[PDB]
Amino acid sequence: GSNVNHLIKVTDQSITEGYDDSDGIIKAHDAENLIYDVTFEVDDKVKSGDTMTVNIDKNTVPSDLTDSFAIPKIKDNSGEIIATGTYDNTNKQITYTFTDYVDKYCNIKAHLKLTSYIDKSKVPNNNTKLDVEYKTALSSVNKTITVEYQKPNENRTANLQSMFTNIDTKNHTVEQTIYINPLRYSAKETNVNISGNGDEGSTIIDDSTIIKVYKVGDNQNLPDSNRIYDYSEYEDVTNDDYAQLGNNNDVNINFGNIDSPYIIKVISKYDPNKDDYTTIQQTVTMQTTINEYTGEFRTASYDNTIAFSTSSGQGQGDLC
Repeated sequence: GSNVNHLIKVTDQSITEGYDDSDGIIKAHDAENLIYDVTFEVDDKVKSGDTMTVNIDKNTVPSDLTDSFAIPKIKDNSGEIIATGTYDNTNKQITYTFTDYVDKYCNIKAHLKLTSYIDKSKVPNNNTKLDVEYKTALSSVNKTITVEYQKPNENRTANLQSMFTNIDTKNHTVEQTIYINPLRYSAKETNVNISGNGDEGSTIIDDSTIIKVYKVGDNQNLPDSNRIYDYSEYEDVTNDDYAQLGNNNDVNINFGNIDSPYIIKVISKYDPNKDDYTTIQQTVTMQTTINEYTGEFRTASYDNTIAFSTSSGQGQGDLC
């Protein structure tokens, strides 16, 4: 069992954006993934137990919503598994190890369509030019792309932005990181209503929802990636006496008069057994009173929608 990269002949690779209308730009906040397509031959000499490698770009992860990601097993229309693979996140490398298969078939060949996303931990700033590099064995291919993030939606003092940062499909939960008042306006009587009522899907807002609120210090860092990797850096201001569930699968949060931005970390659950409007969706709305003489107020909204892309590997061969 040894590394057989030298016995692997890549016949065609290609890096691709998952969206046909943003070239050179990845809408990291629109779930635009990167696509790595590669085809390669596997020498007859390779044997059951041997391993090979595939490198996704250093600034990307197999998924932008989980961690426990599987690498597509390499199979053929026959059902037999040709090779399975593990993934090392420190180096962003996949390692496929061949099965009995390479001892039974000859003139073997396979193709991979590996999907990937921008690793926000490595790219937290809007407009970050990168030279991504994908590689299968000894053949690599490059591309130049610019990462772009969302801007906050606003109206008078109301202004926010959200993004899903994690999903537990095994336990039916989703993490939404919300930025309340990122523009530092003086927001009077701010109220944030979080809802499981989406127009295309939903989540469940109830007494099992975990809500964490943090205050962003004066000129403290607020990554355009819209994902917080180490919450310990911020002043925790949670206070459930200010969070009252609503009458409509929602929750209200009284922030009173604020001048700083806050981060709201929400963990909610979803029902995986719907027959329609099956998409996981959650909508945040920020309300503020913009007139002390009229009691009049303005809103700003932001919603999110779980969106993924799957990877895969097909192969084939001739009996020896």
